[PDB]
Amino acid sequence: SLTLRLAEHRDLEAVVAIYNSTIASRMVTADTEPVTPEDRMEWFSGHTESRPLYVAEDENGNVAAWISFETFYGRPAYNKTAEVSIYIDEACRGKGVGSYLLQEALRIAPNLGIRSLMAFIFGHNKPSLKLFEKHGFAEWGLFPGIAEMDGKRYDLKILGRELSE
Repeated sequence: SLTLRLAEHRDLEAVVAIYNSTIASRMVTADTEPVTPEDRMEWFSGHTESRPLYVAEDENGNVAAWISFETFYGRPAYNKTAEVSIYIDEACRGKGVGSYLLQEALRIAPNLGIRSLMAFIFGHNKPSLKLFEKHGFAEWGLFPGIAEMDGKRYDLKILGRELSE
């Protein structure tokens, strides 16, 4: 099972570790090389009460995944628009974790005052694209080959959903 709670400083290590476990597959992150906790300390502390980072613990209390809400643009005009990022420990892939995490993210979002929620997913990540599309997200954009890794170009798709009635 999985239980969500607000992230804490001592979680940074596990959060980065999960992030790094996904780099190899080059299916969700824009990094080709593993990063260090120090390289992400800013991003980590950058979360707020309205745009938080949540971690999900397995039945053993170990952080197995996380959900991050981030600002779209540091401008009041975009205050009700946010990005949602979900990373799962590569070792937990293929267990239905994604579905549960997205559902929780969506339950939480409205209470954060978020009206429009967007997700940045690589064009070749069909599983993630299908998951979001089953939950009300539509493709709002496709930025062709703007990501380059291993000498290959990748497309970035932007999926969005308006939550507010």
